Amino acid sequence: DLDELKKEVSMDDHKLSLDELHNKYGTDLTRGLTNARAKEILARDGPNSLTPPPTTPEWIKFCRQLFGGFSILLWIGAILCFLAYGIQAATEDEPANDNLYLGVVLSTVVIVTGCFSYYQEAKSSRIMDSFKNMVPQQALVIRDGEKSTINAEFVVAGDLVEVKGGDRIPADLRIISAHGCKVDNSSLTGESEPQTRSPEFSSENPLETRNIAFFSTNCVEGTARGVVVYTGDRTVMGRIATLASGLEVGRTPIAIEIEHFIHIITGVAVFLGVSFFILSLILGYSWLEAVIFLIGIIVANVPEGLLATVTVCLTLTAKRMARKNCLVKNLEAVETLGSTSTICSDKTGTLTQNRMTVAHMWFDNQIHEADTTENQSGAAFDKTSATWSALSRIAALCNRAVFQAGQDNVPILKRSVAGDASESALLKCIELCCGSVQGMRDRNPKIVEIPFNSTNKYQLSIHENEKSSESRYLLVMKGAPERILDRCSTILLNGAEEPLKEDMKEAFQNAYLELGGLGERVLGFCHFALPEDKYNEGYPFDADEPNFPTTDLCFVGLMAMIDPPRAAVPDAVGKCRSAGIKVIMVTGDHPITAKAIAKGVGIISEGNETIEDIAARLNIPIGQVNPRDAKACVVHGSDLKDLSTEVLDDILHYHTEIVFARTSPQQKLIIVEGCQRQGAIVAVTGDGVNDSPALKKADIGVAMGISGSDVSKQAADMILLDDNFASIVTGVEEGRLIFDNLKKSIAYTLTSNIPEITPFLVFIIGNVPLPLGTVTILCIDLGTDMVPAISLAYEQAESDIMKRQPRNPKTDKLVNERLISMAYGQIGMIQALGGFFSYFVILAENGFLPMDLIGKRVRWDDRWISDVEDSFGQQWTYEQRKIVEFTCHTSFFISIVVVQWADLIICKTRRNSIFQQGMKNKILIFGLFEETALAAFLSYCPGTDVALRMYPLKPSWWFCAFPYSLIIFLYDEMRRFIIRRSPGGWVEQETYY
Amino acid sequence: EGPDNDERFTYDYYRLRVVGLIVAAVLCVIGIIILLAGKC
Amino acid sequence: GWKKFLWDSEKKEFLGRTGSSWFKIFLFYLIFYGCLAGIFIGTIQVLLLTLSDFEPKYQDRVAPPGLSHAPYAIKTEISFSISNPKSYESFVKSMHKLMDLYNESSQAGNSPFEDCSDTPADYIKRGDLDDSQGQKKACRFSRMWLKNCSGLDDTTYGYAEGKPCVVAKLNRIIGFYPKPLKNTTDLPEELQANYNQYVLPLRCAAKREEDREKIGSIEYFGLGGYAGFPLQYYPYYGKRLQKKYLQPLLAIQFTNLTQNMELRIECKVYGENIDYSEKDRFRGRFEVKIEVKS
Ligand SMILES: *[C@@H]1O[C@H](CO[C@@H]2O[C@@H](C)[C@@H](O)[C@@H](O)[C@@H]2O)[C@@H](O[C@@H]2O[C@H](CO)[C@@H](O[C@@H]3O[C@H](CO[C@H]4O[C@H](CO)[C@@H](O)[C@H](O)[C@@H]4O)[C@@H](O)[C@H](O[C@H]4O[C@H](CO)[C@@H](O)[C@H](O)[C@@H]4O)[C@@H]3O)[C@H](O)[C@H]2NC(C)=O)[C@H](O)[C@H]1NC(C)=O
Ligand SMILES: *[C@@H]1O[C@H](CO[C@@H]2O[C@@H](C)[C@@H](O)[C@@H](O)[C@@H]2O)[C@@H](O[C@@H]2O[C@H](CO)[C@@H](O[C@@H]3O[C@H](CO)[C@@H](O)[C@H](O[C@H]4O[C@H](CO)[C@@H](O)[C@H](O)[C@@H]4O)[C@@H]3O)[C@H](O)[C@H]2NC(C)=O)[C@H](O)[C@H]1NC(C)=O
Ligand SMILES: CCCCCCCC/C=C\CCCCCCCC(=O)OC[C@H](COP(=O)(O)OCC[N+](C)(C)C)OC(=O)CCCCCCC/C=C\CCCCCCCC
Ligand SMILES: CCCCCCCC/C=C\CCCCCCCC(=O)OC[C@H](COP(=O)(O)OCC[N+](C)(C)C)OC(=O)CCCCCCC/C=C\CCCCCCCC
Ligand SMILES: CCCCCCCC/C=C\CCCCCCCC(=O)OC[C@H](COP(=O)(O)OCC[N+](C)(C)C)OC(=O)CCCCCCC/C=C\CCCCCCCC
Ligand SMILES: CCCCCCCC/C=C\CCCCCCCC(=O)OC[C@H](COP(=O)(O)OCC[N+](C)(C)C)OC(=O)CCCCCCC/C=C\CCCCCCCC
Ligand SMILES: CCCCCCCC/C=C\CCCCCCCC(=O)OC[C@H](COP(=O)(O)OCC[N+](C)(C)C)OC(=O)CCCCCCC/C=C\CCCCCCCC
Ligand SMILES: CCCCCCCC/C=C\CCCCCCCC(=O)OC[C@H](COP(=O)(O)OCC[N+](C)(C)C)OC(=O)CCCCCCC/C=C\CCCCCCCC
Ligand SMILES: CCCCCCCC/C=C\CCCCCCCC(=O)OC[C@H](COP(=O)(O)OCC[N+](C)(C)C)OC(=O)CCCCCCC/C=C\CCCCCCCC
Ligand SMILES: *[C@@H]1O[C@H](CO)[C@@H](O[C@@H]2O[C@H](CO)[C@@H](O)[C@H](O)[C@H]2NC(C)=O)[C@H](O)[C@H]1NC(C)=O
Ligand SMILES: CC(C)CCC[C@@H](C)[C@H]1CC[C@H]2[C@@H]3CC=C4C[C@@H](O)CC[C@]4(C)[C@H]3CC[C@]12C
Ligand SMILES: CC(C)CCC[C@@H](C)[C@H]1CC[C@H]2[C@@H]3CC=C4C[C@@H](O)CC[C@]4(C)[C@H]3CC[C@]12C
Ligand SMILES: CC(C)CCC[C@@H](C)[C@H]1CC[C@H]2[C@@H]3CC=C4C[C@@H](O)CC[C@]4(C)[C@H]3CC[C@]12C
Ligand SMILES: [Mg+2]
Ligand code: NA
Ligand code: NA
Repeated sequence: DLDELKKEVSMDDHKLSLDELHNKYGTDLTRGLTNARAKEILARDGPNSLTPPPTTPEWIKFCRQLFGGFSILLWIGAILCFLAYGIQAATEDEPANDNLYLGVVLSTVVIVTGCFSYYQEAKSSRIMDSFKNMVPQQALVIRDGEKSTINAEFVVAGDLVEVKGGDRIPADLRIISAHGCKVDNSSLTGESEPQTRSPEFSSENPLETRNIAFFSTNCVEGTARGVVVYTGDRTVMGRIATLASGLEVGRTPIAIEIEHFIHIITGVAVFLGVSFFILSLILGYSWLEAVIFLIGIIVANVPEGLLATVTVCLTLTAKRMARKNCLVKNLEAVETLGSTSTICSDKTGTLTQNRMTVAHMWFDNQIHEADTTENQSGAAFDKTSATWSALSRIAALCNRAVFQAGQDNVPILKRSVAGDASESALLKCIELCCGSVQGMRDRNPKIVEIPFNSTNKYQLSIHENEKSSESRYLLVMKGAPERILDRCSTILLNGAEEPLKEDMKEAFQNAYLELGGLGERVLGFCHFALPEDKYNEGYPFDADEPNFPTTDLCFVGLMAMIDPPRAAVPDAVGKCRSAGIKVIMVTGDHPITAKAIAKGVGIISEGNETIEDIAARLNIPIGQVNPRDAKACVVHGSDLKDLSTEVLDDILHYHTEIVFARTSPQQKLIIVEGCQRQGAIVAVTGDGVNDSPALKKADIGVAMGISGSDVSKQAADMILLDDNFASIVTGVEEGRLIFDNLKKSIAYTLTSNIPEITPFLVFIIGNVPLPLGTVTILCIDLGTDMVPAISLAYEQAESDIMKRQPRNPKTDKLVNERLISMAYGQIGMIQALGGFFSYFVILAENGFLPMDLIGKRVRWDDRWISDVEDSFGQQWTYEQRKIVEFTCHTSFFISIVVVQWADLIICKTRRNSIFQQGMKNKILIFGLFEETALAAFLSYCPGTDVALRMYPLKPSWWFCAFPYSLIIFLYDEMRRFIIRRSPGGWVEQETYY
Repeated sequence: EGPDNDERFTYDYYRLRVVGLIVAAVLCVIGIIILLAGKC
Repeated sequence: GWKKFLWDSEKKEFLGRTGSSWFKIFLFYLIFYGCLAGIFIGTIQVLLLTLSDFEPKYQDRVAPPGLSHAPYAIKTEISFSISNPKSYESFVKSMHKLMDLYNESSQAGNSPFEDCSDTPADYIKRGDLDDSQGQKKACRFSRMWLKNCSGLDDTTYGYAEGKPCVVAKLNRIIGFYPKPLKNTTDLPEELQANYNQYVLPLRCAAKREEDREKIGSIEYFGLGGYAGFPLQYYPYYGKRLQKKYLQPLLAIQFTNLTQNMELRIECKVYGENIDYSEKDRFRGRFEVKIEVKS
C-alpha cells in the first residue's frame, strides 16, 4: 500500500483514440468481449467490488478502553500497592491489610470506567450501523453481440457497458458513443451541475474531460456506451478510499491536556517521595520501612475518583448533542469543536443544498427575488400582476418534466422529479406558488411541440387556450435570453403590451448582466397568441415547415436559477466568525460560483476585494497591483499544483478570507496540513468522498448525515444526522463550557489531597497516632466527593463564551501552576488544619492532651502494652485506645466533608461572585445534601464499627470544622474580588487558574 | 453521689444513633425533593 | 527549554521570574502561613481553656477496668528453658522494672505516704477532686507482702527452677470504686470460701477442660494472704492530685507445671462494676501461654 503513489494526483490514458483504447485493453467496439474471455479476465484480476473495511473484534476495543493515559497511571498505582504489600509480608508478621484493599479497589475502578466508555462507543456504533443500506445493483454489458444484465461484481475491464438515464456507472468507463448523456459528478468531482459526457476529449485533466465515466456516478439523462477502463479497487474512488483507510488517526487536544496533567501529578509525587525518603533515612528508620513509606506517599498523591468524574462530565455534554441531532462516534471529540480556530468547509453538499432552485425572475422592468430556502421561510414576490400569471403559464406549459409517481407525501421541494435540473426547478417553483401543475397542464392541451435542438437553442410548443371566450391557439417558447430577444418585438408590461424600443432593450441587457454576474443561469420565456383566422381550430401544425411566426413574439420575462445555501448557513458562518474562527472555503467547483457562494454565506465579507477586482476597478494589469492590499483571495487548483510550502504558508498568513477553488481531494488534504503546520486546530465539514482524506487528517471531521457519502461518513468523527449547519456553533459553544467546567472539577477533586496526605507525613516525622485511616480516605475519594464533582459540570457560563478569542494551545493549558498553588497550597492547607483540629479535640476530651501525644506511636501501636498512661494518669488497654483512634478517623472524615462544602461553593465560580451567578444548580444542592447524609449514615448505622471500623460521634464534635469552612469561603470571596476590580494584577497572574 | 457514682461512666449511645439516623434520613429526603422539584 | 527555563541572560530570569518575583511569592506565602499558624494556635488555646486539670471530661471508654500483668509477653506466651539462663532474662527484667517502684526507700516519712490497715479494709475518701487541700495521701504497699515473688530473696522470681510468678494488676481509673459480688445464693463456685467483702477476688483457671489436669497448684499471694485487691487502695485521685501513688498487686505462682507442653491459663476478676468483652481479651481478664520447656 504505497502511500506516496496514492498521494499523487490521478493520471490517465484519456488522451487516446477508440482504436488505441481497443488495442490496449482488447475489445470489439461493435461486438464487445466473448464470454470465455470475459470469465478469463474475471478470474485473472478480481471482481469489480471495493474491498471491505478492516473489521475489529469487540475484545480488542474493550482492551483499548482499559488502557490509555489515565488508566495507565491507576494501573501503576495498583501495581505499586501490591509490591508494598509483598514487602511488608516478607519482612514482618501481622501485615496491616491496607495496601491490598487499596490495590483491588484501584483495579476495580479502572475496569468500571473502561466498561462505561466502551458501552457508550458501542451505542454510537449500533446507531451508526442502522444507516448502511446496500441494495445489489446489476449493469448492462454487451458480450458476443448481445445485451445482458449481470451483477456489478461480474464486470471486468474491456467489455462493453451501456448506461441509461437513471442508472449508476459501474466502473471507470471510456465513452465511445453517447446520445445527450449527462452525468452527476457531485460526489467525486464536486460539480453541482450535470456535465455532459461526450465521446470526444476536451481537457488534459481526466476529471474535466467528458469521455470518461466514473465509479459511483449516476447518469441523469441520456444513454451512452463505453469500454471499462478501470475496475475494482483500482478505480479513482477506490484509490481515494484506500488512501483514507491508510491514514493515521492523530491525537486530539483533550488527550494532550490529560497527558500534561498526568505529567505534573507524577512530578510532584516522585518529588515528595524521594524527599521524605532521604529525610526518613536521616532520622534513623531502616531501608525496609523507607521503601514502604515512599510507595505509600506516591500512591496517596494520585486521584482515583477523577477518572469516573471526567468520564461522566464528557458523557453529560454528549447527551445534549444527541438531543439536538449531533452524534459523536468517540467520546473526546466533544471538546475539539470548542478549541477549533480554523474551519475548512466544503461548498457542494455542505455550504449549499446541491439542488437547482429558481433564484431571480425578471418581469415588468423589475428584478424579483424568490424564496430559495429548504423550509420556505422568507418573503413572497408579489403574486398580484398579470405578467406573473402569463409567466407561470409559459413555464408550466413549455416543460416536459413531471413529479415521480407516489410523492403525495413528501414536500414540494424534496420530491423526485424526472427530467433536467432547470425544468425541475421551474416545475417546483410553479407548483410552489401556482398550485397543482398537473391541472394547469390538463387545463391546456399541448398540440405540437418542437424539442430542444443544439442549434435552435430554444424549446417551443403550441397548446389550446382554456379561455371559454377565446378559442385561439397559444404558442410558448423558452431559451437563451439573446436568441429569444432577437425574436421579439413587444413586451408584456403590467399586462398591457408595448413596443420593444431600445430603452427596454438596454434595461434587458442590464438585467441579463445583473443576473449573470450573480453566478446564476438565466433563461427567457415568451409567448404569442396565434390568430385563429389564419390558423383555424382544425388546421394541424405539423412540425415540418414554418407554421409559426418565429419573430414578432411577446417576451414576458427572464428566469434565473442557481443552487442556494442551507437555511442556517449564513447565520452559522457569522457566529463562527464572531468567535474568532477563521472560515476558509475549500471546494472543487468553478471559481465563478465558489466566489459568489462565499460572498453570500459570509466567507468573503462584503467590501473586501481580490487583486483581480482591483485591476478591474482601475483598468490596469494585474501584475502592477500589490497583493498586500487584498484581504480576500481566490486560489485556483491549477495554480495550487505548482506552489511551494512557503507560498502556501504565506497565503494563509496574509489573506483572512481564502477560497480554494477547483482543488482535488489530495489538494484538500494538503491545505489541511498547511493549516496544521502553523499550530491551529482544524475542523473540516464535508459530505462527499472528495472530503474523506480531508475529514480524516483534520483535527475533527463533521460529515453530513442525509446528503453525505458512506466513505466520508465512516471516516469522520462527528455526524450531523439532521444536516443542520448550526450544530457547529452549538458544538463550539459546548466545547468551551465543558472546558471551564473540567477546570473547576479538577480543582475540586485536587483540593482534598492535602488533608489526606499531611496526616501520614506528620505520623512519620512527629511520631503521633495515625490521624486518617485508609478506609476513610477510600470513603472520601470514591464516595461523597463523586456527586459534587459530577455536579460541577452543569455550571452555566459566567461571561459570553461566544465572544472571547480561541484559547492559545502553547500558553493556556488545562492544569497550570495557578491551580496547584490553590488546591495544594491554600485551600488544602486550611482543610488539613481543620482536620487536625478536630483530631486534637477528640483526643483531648478523652484524656490525651497534646503535650503527651508527641512520642507515643511506639507504645500506642504496640499490641502487648495493656497499660498506657495518659495526661491524667489513667491506664488504657490496647483495644480501648484503638477505639478512640478509630473515632478520630471518623471525625476527621466528617471534617473533610464540612470543609468540602465551602470548597464546592468557592469552586462553583472561578471569577464571578456567588451573589451574582446564583445557586440555580439543583444538582450541586443535591450533592451537598447527599454528601452529608452519607457521612451520617456511615457513622450512626449499627455494625459499622465492626465492618468498616467507624464509631459514632458526639453532637459537640460535628462543630469543630465550621469556622475553617467559613474562613475558606471568606478568603476565596475576597480573592475573586481583587481580580474583578484589578484586571491583570498580581492576584490574577498568581491565582486565576 | 459518692460510691454509687455509676452514671459518671455511662453514655446513651443508642439514643444518639437513633437521632443521627433520623436526621440523616430527613436530609436525604430533602435532597431528593430539591432534585426532583421541577420535573413535575 | 531545559536550559532556557533554567537561566537566560537577556531578561535576567531564573526558573522563570526575576529577582523581585521569587521574593514577592515567598513573602506572600510566609505571611499567609504565619496567619494560618496563629489562628490554629488561638483555636487550640481556647480548647486548653475548656478542659479541667483534675478530671477527664469523658470516662466512658475506660469504664470496665483491664487486667494486666508484670511479664512482657510478645504473644501472651511465656516460654523459657530452665537450663539456658539467657532465655528468661526478658521476663525478669520486666518483673524487676515493675517491682522497682515499690521499694521501701521510696515510701518514707509521713508525706506523702500513710500507714494503712495491714488487713483488707473499706474505701477511704480524701475529700473531693479539688486543690483546696494539698496533695492527697496514698496508702503504702510493701514489697515483702508478696512472699515468694518479690525479687528480694530469689531475684529471678522463680523462673530459675520451673516455678514462675505472674504479678497481676488492675488498671488505674480516676474515681472508680471497685465493688465485689455479694454473699447471695448466686455466686461462682470458687468465690464462696473466704468472702472478705473488702477484697476483690482474682482467680485463674484453664481455658480448656483438658488442660485442667496438666495445671498444678495456683498459689496466690496478696494483701492479707487473700487472692484479691484490698478496697482501701481506692479510689485513685489522678496523677495531679495524688502523685507518688501505688496500686495494689497480686502475685500468682503456678507451682507443679507440666514440663514440655503449652498451657493456656486464663485469669479473671469478679465484681459488679466489672464486665468482660469478647473483642478485648484484656478487659477484666487476661490470658497467658506458659511453657516451661527443659
Ligand atoms: C530498688 O531495690 C533494688 C534492690 O535493692 C537491694 O536490696 C534492698 C532490699 C536493699 O538491701 C538495697 O540496699 C539493695 O541494694 C535496687 O537494685 C540494686 O541496685 C544495686 C546497685 O546497683 C545492684 O548492685 C549491683 O549488683 C551487680 C550485679 O548484679 C547481679 O545481680 C542482679 C540481680 O540482683 C542482675 O540483674 C545483674 O545482672 C547481676 O547478675 C554488681 O556487679 C554491682 O557492682 C557494683 O558495686 C560493687 C560494690 O558492691 C562495685 O565494686 C562495682 O564496681 C559496681 O559499682 C552492684 O553490686 C543490685 O544488683 C540491684 N538489685 C537488683 C535486684 O537488680 C534498685 O536500684 C532500687 N531502686 C530504687 C528506685 O530504689
Ligand atoms: C457468706 O456466706 C456463707 C454461707 O452462708 C449461708 O448460705 C447463704 C447462701 C445464706 O443462705 C446464709 O444465710 C447461710 O448462712 C457463710 O458461711 C456459712 O456459715 C455457716 C455458719 O457457721 C456454716 O454452717 C455450718 O455448717 C457446718 C457443717 O457444714 C455445721 O457443722 C455448723 O455448725 C454450726 O452451727 C450450728 C447451728 O446450725 C451450731 O450448733 C454449731 O455449734 C456450729 O456453730 C454450721 O451449721 C456454713 O457452712 C458456712 N458456709 C460455707 C460455704 O462455708 C459465711 O460466713 C458468709 N460470710 C460473711 C462474711 O457473712
Ligand atoms: C510534614 C510536612 C508536610 C509537608 C507537606 C508537603 C505537601 C506538598 C505540597 C505542594 C507540593 C509542591 C511541589 C512543587 C509544586 C510546583 C508546581 C509545578 O512544578 O508546576 C509546574 C509548572 C509548569 O507550569 P506551566 O505549565 O504553566 O508552565 C508553562 C511554561 N511555558 C508556557 C512558558 C512553557 O512549572 C513551574 O511552575 C516551574 C517549577 C517551579 C518549582 C519551584 C520549586 C519550589 C519548591 C520548594 C521551595 C522551598 C523553598 C523554601 C525556603 C523559602 C525561603 C525562606
Ligand atoms: C458558620 C457555618 C459556616 C458554614 C460555611 C459553609 C457555607 C456553605 C453552605 C451554604 C452557603 C450559602 C450561601 C448563600 C448564597 C446566597 C446567594 C443568593 O441568594 O444569590 C441570589 C441569587 C441571584 O439571583 P439573580 O438576581 O441572578 O436572579 C435573576 C432572576 N431573573 C433572571 C428571573 C431575573 O438568587 C438565586 O440564586 C436564586 C435562588 C437560589 C436560592 C438558594 C437557596 C439555597 C442556599 C443554600 C442551600 C443550603 C445548603 C446546605 C448544605 C448543608 C446540607 C446539610
Ligand atoms: C434512590 C435510591 C435510595 C437507596 C438508599 C439505600 C439506603 C440503604 C439504607 C440502609 C441499609 C444499609 C445496610 C443495612 C445494614 C444492616 C446491618 C445490621 O443490622 O447489623 C446488625 C448486626 C449488629 O449486631 P450486634 O449489635 O449484636 O453486634 C455486636 C458485635 N460486637 C458485640 C462483637 C461488637 O450486624 C452484625 O452483627 C454484622 C454487621 C454486618 C455489616 C453490614 C454493613 C455493610 C457494610 C458496608 C456496606 C455499606 C455501603 C454504603 C452504601 C451506601 C448506599 C447509599
Ligand atoms: C454511590 C455511593 C456509594 C457509597 C458507598 C461508599 C463507597 C465505599 C468505598 C470503599 C470502601 C470499601 C473498603 C472495603 C473494606 C473491607 C474491610 C475488610 O475486609 O475488613 C476485613 C475484616 C477483618 O477485620 P479484623 O481483622 O479486625 O477481624 C478480626 C476478627 N477476630 C479478631 C475476631 C478474629 O472482616 C470484616 O470486617 C468482616 C465483615 C466484612 C465487611 C465487608 C464490607 C464491604 C464494604 C463495601 C464493599 C462494597 C462497596 C461497593 C460500593 C462501591 C461504591 C462506588
Ligand atoms: C483558619 C484559616 C485562616 C486563613 C486566614 C488567611 C488570612 C490571610 C489572608 C491574606 C494575607 C496575605 C497578604 C499578603 C500581602 C503581601 C503580598 C504582596 O506583596 O502583594 C504585592 C502586590 C502589589 O504589587 P502590584 O500588583 O502592584 O505589582 C504588580 C506586579 N505584577 C506585574 C507581578 C503583578 O499586592 C497586591 O496586588 C494586593 C493583593 C493583596 C492580597 C489580598 C488577599 C486578601 C485575601 C484574604 C484576606 C481576607 C481574610 C478574611 C479572613 C476572615 C477570618 C474570619
Ligand atoms: C439555608 C440552609 C438551610 C439548611 C437547613 C438544614 C436542616 C437542618 C436539619 C436538622 C438540624 C436540627 C437538629 C436538631 C436535633 C436536636 C436533637 C437533640 O435532642 O439534640 C440534643 C443535643 C445535646 O446533646 P448532649 O451531648 O448535650 O446530650 C446528650 C445526652 N444523651 C446522649 C445522654 C442522650 O443537642 C444537639 O445535638 C444540638 C443540635 C444542633 C443545634 C442546631 C444549631 C443550628 C445552627 C445554625 C442555625 C441558625 C439559624 C438561625 C435562623 C436565621 C433565620 C434568618
Ligand atoms: C421517597 C421517600 C424515601 C423515604 C425513605 C425513609 C427510610 C426510613 C427513614 C429512617 C428509618 C430510621 C430507622 C431507625 C433505626 C434505629 C436502629 C437503632 O437505633 O439501632 C441501635 C441498636 C444498636 O445499638 P448498640 O447497643 O449496638 O450500640 C453500640 C453500643 N456500644 C458500642 C457502646 C456497645 O440497634 C440494634 O441493636 C438492632 C439494630 C437492627 C438493625 C436495624 C437496621 C437499621 C439500619 C439502617 C436503617 C437506617 C436507614 C435510614 C435512611 C438513611 C438514608 C441514607
Ligand atoms: C504435682 O504433680 C505430680 C505429677 O507430675 C504429682 O505427683 C505424682 O503423683 C502420682 C500419684 O497420683 C504418682 O503416681 C506420680 O509418680 C507422682 N509424680 C511425681 C513427679 O511426684 C504431685 O502429687 C503433684 N503435687 C501437687 C502439690 O499438685
Ligand atoms: C507542611 C509545610 C511546612 C510545607 C510548606 C510547603 C510550602 C512552603 C510549599 C507547598 C506548595 C508550594 C508552592 C506550590 C506552587 C508554587 C507555584 C510554582 O510555579 C512556584 C512554587 C510555588 C509558589 C510553591 C512555593 C512553596 C509552597 C507554598
Ligand atoms: C446551610 C448551613 C449553614 C447549615 C449547617 C447545618 C449543620 C450545622 C447541621 C447539618 C447536619 C447536623 C448534624 C447532623 C447529625 C447530628 C446527629 C444528631 O444525633 C444530633 C445533631 C447532629 C450533631 C447535627 C448538628 C448540626 C448539623 C451539623
Ligand atoms: C487574625 C490573626 C492573624 C490573629 C492571629 C493572632 C495570634 C498570632 C495570637 C492569637 C492568640 C495568641 C496566643 C493566645 C495564647 C497564648 C498563651 C499565652 O500564655 C502566651 C501567648 C499565646 C502563645 C498567644 C500567641 C499569639 C496568638 C496565637
Ligand atoms: Mg461536497
Ligand atoms: Na481524526
Ligand atoms: Na487521594
